[PDB]
Amino acid sequence: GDDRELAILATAENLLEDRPLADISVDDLAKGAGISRPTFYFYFPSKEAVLLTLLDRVVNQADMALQTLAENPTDRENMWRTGINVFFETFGSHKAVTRAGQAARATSVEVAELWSTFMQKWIAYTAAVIDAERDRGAAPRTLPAHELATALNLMNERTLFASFAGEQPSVPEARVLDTLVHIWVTSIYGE
Amino acid sequence: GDDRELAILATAENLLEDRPLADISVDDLAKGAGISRPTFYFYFPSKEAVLLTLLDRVVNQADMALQTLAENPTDRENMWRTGINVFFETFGSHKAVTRAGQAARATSVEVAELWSTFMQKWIAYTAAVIDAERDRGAAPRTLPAHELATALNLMNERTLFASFAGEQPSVPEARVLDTLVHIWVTSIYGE
Ligand SMILES: Cc1nc(-c2ccc(S(=O)(=O)NCCC(F)(F)F)cc2)cs1
Ligand SMILES: Cc1nc(-c2ccc(S(=O)(=O)NCCC(F)(F)F)cc2)cs1
Repeated sequence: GDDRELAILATAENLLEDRPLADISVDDLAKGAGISRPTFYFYFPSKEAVLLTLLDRVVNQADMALQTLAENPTDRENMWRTGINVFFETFGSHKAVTRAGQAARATSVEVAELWSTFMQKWIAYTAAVIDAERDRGAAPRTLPAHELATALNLMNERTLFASFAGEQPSVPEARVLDTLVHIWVTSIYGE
Repeated sequence: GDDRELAILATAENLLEDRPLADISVDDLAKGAGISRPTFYFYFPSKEAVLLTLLDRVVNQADMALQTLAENPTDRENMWRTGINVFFETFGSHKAVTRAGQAARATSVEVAELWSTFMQKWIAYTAAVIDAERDRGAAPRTLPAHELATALNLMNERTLFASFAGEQPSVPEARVLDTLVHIWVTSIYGE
């Protein structure tokens, strides 16, 4: 059962579409995966270790997609658009996992640190590119890169997830990407 | 005891500096306010009704401060700076209440709706001013005002509270205001 592990993971993702993690139990994941509950414990310490793995696969997948863009070099607006779209698509394709993993930041120290580690990495990378662009004479030296990048990344976290969750207020899903790209391009190039 | 009510409210604010709401009990608020626990229930249904009132006073105070600016009319960068500073100062002066009321959005429907109501109001107001400025020929017609205003407000929510809570990553408290003002001015006036 690496089969059975993937089965447990797919079952968690499906059930998370319909209800929160506190509304799902181990017996539910077990049943769904076609195995007994003690068999479940061979794979995962708990429900929450399931969410953590689901979350970790989605963030790593966003992160790899971001590496892929990085290694293969278009106008500046589009470059930023393609980077942001990595997150809109990756998380937009896994809304139940995104939403539930963001809620679990409050109550799980491993979820909080997983998210926190990848944010620092995403911010460091955004700043490196901002700085690169300043090195080339294409963007002006205004805010420190690393502070500008931190506010931009935290914006996208809040706005993407608000859109995906249908929160009031939020930008409509169909408008969210253009909205973010406009703010990134004007703040990075203006000033 | 409107005295006793204010005493209960001050005691909650002080204890929230040192620990979370789940670490505070009614007997703690009672004791702190110099009254018995059944006397506490005359004032508040629960601990959480206390947080809700504390939160509601801070948001209304931010909101009034924002009305005050509105009724008395300086350059555009500074106008935005003064608006954002209302939030940085108001919430910055009540960090324990801010932080705990943001955590309570997850688990309390009244806290969620209080926050949600004032966000719609803050966004509607930001858009009205963006649109005004477009009417005068001072800002270009780029994004729809109301979508640009929504992403900007959600940015400030996430970034201010991350700074106040010392989160990793976050912008340093001493840099957060300039960081936000730069992004607001370039995105509203650029493109
Ligand atoms: C072309 C480039 N894009 C990025 C880039 C980095 C991070 C983000 S993000 O803000 O949207 N990711 C962090 C917030 C999240 F993950 F919640 F979306 C967008 C583009 C770096 S270089
Ligand atoms: C000069 C003007 N400023 C505003 C203004 C409205 C809202 C905000 S906010 O984004 O910082 N408030 C909402 C987010 C919060 F409350 F969490 F800070 C800042 C300025 C409207 S007109």
